[PDB]
Amino acid sequence: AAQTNAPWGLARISSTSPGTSTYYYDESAGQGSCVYVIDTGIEASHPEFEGRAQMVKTYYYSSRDGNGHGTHCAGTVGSRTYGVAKKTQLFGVKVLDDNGSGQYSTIIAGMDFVASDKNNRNCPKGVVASLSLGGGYSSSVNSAAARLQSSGVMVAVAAGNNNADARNYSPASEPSVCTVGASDRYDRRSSFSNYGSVLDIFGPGTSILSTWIGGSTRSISGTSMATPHVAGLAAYLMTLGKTTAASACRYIADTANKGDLSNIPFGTVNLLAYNNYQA
Ligand SMILES: [Ca+2]
Repeated sequence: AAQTNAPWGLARISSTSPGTSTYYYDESAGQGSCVYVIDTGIEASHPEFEGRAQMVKTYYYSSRDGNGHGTHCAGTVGSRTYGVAKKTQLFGVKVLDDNGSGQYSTIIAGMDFVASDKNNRNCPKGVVASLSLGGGYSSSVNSAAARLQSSGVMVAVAAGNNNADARNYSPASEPSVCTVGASDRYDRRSSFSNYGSVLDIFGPGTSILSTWIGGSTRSISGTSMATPHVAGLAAYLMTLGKTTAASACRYIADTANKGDLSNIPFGTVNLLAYNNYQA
């Protein structure tokens, strides 16, 4: 299935080269998979979600996304126009307030929530969680991400936007989850993207068009934007069978475009998420 004039990041994920604008993907499109977006929430009413999104948890006075960030990330995972996995089910977990902030204790509670909550959902092809958030190193935050992964969820987390080694950030520094750096449309490491040994993969992160609150759309940049490309990719590959929650990060690394990114520091993987779809 070809989507013409797709956002550059979608086109990139199904291409052996930069500079194209059509996204190619198997029509199964993540059907039967689920992706949790642990963030500021998701505007489920957005026409782009087609009824496939819903809020399942909040730690605040509302489950509404009053920020937009969570809605944008969810759109990159699974919206009809802006999403990687256009038929996945999206579950919003609001651990961040409308200012985009959240206490680590609330974020941890949200991760443990997902590990249990998946047992209340129908996800026969598998379960993914996208965590476009982070802060300074915390063993407790890392451990929560590790538990979520251990429980049978493909956990994708943002490397961070500090142009620094991600070893000093959490959950980025957790070895057992999939830590995602950001690239731009010219295959350069995004200027803000963290790097380091803890990174597992890069995805499109600069100038990413997706859904926004109030039924709108906008382009923003961050490792927050790269992460949902990888989460959506995992969901897509899981419905194809190709991989499982426990092996998806390795599989994505195995099958990535290799050595094609510029300004990757010595010691950081040079791997760009790729669906290996042959139309
Ligand atoms: Ca790792």
